[PDB]
Amino acid sequence: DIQLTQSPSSLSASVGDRVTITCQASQDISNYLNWYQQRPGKAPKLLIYDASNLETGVPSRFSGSGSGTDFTFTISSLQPEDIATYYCQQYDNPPLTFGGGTKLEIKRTVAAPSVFIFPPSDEQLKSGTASVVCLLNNFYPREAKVQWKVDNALQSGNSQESVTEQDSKDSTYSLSSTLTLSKADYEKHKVYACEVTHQGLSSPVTKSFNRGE
Amino acid sequence: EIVLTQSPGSLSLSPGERATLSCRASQSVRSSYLGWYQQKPGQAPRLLIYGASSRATGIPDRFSGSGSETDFTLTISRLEPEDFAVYYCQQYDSSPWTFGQGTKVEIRTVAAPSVFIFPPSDEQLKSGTASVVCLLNNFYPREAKVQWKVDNALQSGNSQESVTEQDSKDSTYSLSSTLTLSKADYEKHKVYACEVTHQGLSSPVTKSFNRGE
Amino acid sequence: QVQLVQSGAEVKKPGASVKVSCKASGYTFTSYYMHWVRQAPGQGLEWMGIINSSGGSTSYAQKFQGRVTMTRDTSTSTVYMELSSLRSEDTAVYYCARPPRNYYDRSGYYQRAEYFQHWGQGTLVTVSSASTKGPSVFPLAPSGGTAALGCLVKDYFPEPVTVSWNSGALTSGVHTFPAVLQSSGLYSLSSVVTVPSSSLGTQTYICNVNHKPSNTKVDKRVEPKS
Amino acid sequence: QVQLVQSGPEVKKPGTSVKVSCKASGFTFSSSAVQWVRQARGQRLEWIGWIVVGSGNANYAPRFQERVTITRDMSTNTAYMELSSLRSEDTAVYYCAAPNCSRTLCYDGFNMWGQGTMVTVASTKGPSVFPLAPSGGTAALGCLVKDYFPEPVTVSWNSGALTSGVHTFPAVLQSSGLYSLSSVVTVPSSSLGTQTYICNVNHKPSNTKVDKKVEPKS
Amino acid sequence: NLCPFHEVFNATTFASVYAWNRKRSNCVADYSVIYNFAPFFAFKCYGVSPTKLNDLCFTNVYADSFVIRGNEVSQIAPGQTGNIADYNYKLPDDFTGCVIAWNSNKLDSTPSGNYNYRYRLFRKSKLKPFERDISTEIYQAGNKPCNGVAGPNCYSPLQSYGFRPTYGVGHQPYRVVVLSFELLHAPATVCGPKK
Repeated sequence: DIQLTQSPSSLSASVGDRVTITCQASQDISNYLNWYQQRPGKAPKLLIYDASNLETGVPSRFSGSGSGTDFTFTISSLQPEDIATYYCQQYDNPPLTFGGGTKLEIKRTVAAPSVFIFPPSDEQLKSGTASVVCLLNNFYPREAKVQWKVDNALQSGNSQESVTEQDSKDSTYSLSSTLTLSKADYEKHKVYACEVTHQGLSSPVTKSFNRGE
Repeated sequence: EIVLTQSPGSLSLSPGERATLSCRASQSVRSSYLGWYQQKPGQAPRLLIYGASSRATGIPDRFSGSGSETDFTLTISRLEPEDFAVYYCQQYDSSPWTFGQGTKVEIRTVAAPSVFIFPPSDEQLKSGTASVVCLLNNFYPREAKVQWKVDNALQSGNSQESVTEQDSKDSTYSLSSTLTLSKADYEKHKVYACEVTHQGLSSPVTKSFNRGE
Repeated sequence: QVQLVQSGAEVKKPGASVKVSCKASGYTFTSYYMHWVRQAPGQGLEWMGIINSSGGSTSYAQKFQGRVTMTRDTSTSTVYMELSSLRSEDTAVYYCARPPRNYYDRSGYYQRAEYFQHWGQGTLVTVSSASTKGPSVFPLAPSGGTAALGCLVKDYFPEPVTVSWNSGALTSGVHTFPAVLQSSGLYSLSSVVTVPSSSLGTQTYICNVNHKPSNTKVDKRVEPKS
Repeated sequence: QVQLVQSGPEVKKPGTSVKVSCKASGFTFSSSAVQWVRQARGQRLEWIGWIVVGSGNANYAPRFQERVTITRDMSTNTAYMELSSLRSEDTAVYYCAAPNCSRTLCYDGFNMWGQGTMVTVASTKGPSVFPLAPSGGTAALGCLVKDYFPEPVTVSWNSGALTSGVHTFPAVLQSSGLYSLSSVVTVPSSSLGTQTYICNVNHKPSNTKVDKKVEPKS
Repeated sequence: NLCPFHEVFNATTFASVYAWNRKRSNCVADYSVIYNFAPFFAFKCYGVSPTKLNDLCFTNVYADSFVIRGNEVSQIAPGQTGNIADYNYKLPDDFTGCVIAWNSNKLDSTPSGNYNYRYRLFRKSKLKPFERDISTEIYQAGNKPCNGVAGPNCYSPLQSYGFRPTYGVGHQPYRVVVLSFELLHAPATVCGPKK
């Protein structure tokens, strides 16, 4: 089989920069090489076919080049919607093979997160489990720290985080921290807070609530 | 050019009763290419109705439009606190697409201002200029007087005033009076006061401080 | 208008078999080849095989020869892919892809054009012995500014669940977080949306959650707590 | 989340040519068309001109037909407006609007709008941010943003976590030709020694980003 | 008494893509006369092997000639989307025939711009296979009656290319001839030189 080595593994560039991805075939594959773009949760979308031909509707900032074993995919001016993983695929000989993929990330200005806090619902409190949520909306960069406090006591090991992919428009991230307690332990305390530290914040931002108030 | 006559130039009305706004065309306009926009102070305009009588998506039922050939009317059934902004009519009929002059709408009960005074910071005193601030917070109506006193000597020609627009929640105003002095003249005196007169005050409210006390 | 619609996500035990469909519409069905490409969670793309939509002749990759069978039905314009002897390495999203028609050049040589111009939405096949559980949807209530509300979709298996707002009418400022795998082996995610605080007393906010492996459809009304 | 995001504010000496751009996202660009208008601070809106991105046909107002050039780049989904021979009264906030157009049908009204970009027609100076310190009632604190040309400065509190009770006064133009404003907030007096209050001031023309901490004086 | 291929390829002026010309028998399909015009690219004959064309017989042969731009040549193929494929010339998905395209910046370009070649830009529906549209009704951005007024939210459905010699190959004019081999239940009229 023909092996396609795609480089780099991942890269971060600013909006308007020139982006270059390479794909090397183990053997000569002439120009039978295609470039697909896959957005998070979506199917791969054909951007380039036969090394250098643009698919209908593909912006002119996308281009391809190469013949033989080395191929190049180029975005002349990176745009916020270009966030995705890119793949190279050969069909010179079966079985058809794909490249390892190149995840494209965007570097933008610092954006502080908007922090919200959500107590557990009564419908869930009926079930004996309480799930408190802390939301960090639209921030950049990706790194941030969330600290749960129950009656000012720091928590650990009872929470899980989930981060969204870079938003295809403002190039920001969004994080959700779920703290899970038993109904007895939830009813045994009063103040519940999440403290957020991020590069865009000069001081940690704490969003809190009192149970039953 | 199609001249858009806007009447009235100003409209002072209490919230709750019916509101009628007229847009007059210099010549007949096909009642379809026409839109109404609300510009909130310091904000981008937002479409309310198109086609004179068709309500756009996201606008409550309280807003309605009457369309004709030359006359166009916008009626608000129930005035809301956040519905106090400037209203412009536009025709897409014949180029140029002129805009109406815009009918500003305002009103509430007499509210007395809360007066605060701020001495110049040390960091500013390092620069050679001193700025004393007098804040009049949350008041109505808009007319009021601030008078500066430096060692009981009334000041004139060295103070500037700034006023925020009508607040979207309580329909009140806020004013800031800045007194600018040299560092030498600021250090040459001791007492600094601002005296406020307003309809809600039976006596002038004076807020003062002593330099270095 | 070329549409490729695949069947819902499934969960099968290791060693069983699964059959994924792909109904084609908006074009002459029998005029194009249909390829299948699978993608493991967080991994790359893997080409599986090709089927001729007219005659039904197939060609599979070597590592799948004997485990995969591709069939076609022209009366319904549907391509089927069946994989038997399932292992944990087969848990993946499977896509049906359509490239254009192959051609001939002047010297009379058959020229293939295998660049996938159309794709199906994919079908998640989860190879697991664990049972299927439907989730529970709890409201995340908001408390001139900006408010945030949402829905917590907790305790389900397998992935995925799909969350929309107001039957897809509300897409602005919506963030549906990836599912977390709790210690109980069940998945839990949250779908939030930021709205104007002035719209809380007028606009109705309903989250629509769909977990197809368990046939669960829930429309939860999210209201401020009173 | 269909939207129309444009560039930040530019400030350029008289006589030069200014380029404004609006990038659309979330919808089919080629189907719609973009109108360009302007509004001076305290005055009505004025219509510069509209262009069809799909056709490329541009129509300008009779007043500014010679000095404006409205173009479009369809590859990046962007509409450009260039103003030549910038005159001092041309300082205003410029807006770009477009209806929410899908591939099949178009919305009958200018649904979407740009954020509004200010244009000033002197040299650029960064401001100085001075604290306005507070002295179970209600206390008031704030920040004085002084001596900057030109507008606008954007002031948030605690990076946006504090919005209720905040008044950002319109900027005043001093005798020196530089602008100055104040952004104040009223808080409960019981939180002055518990809650930290930081004003975040941004003056993009001078690339000035300041976070000033406001404490009671000691 | 012969297949006049030159009349399609050696023609002085091709038609616009929105009004593409069709010509269609009783003859010997001697395709060599087409090489007086040099080989180009992507004969991309679908369902037909051209080296067998010289020993095959067909009921009729339809030559559809027009001119587009470079970066749209890929749309003249079965199952393609885009401006030309949707609103000007549509090939069926079961197309059994050939597409011969070649650059003609030497022929269809002038220094001032060849605005005679036109293409449809707006249409409410996508074209059916082999369907021609020569409408001139002004489309309206919305649902309104322009009444012929071409201006605000009211667009001329046709736009001119304006070919100039200084354009890039993606924007240079390309002459296209689509050959459709019609096999009906009827006596064959066009045979190869080898029958």
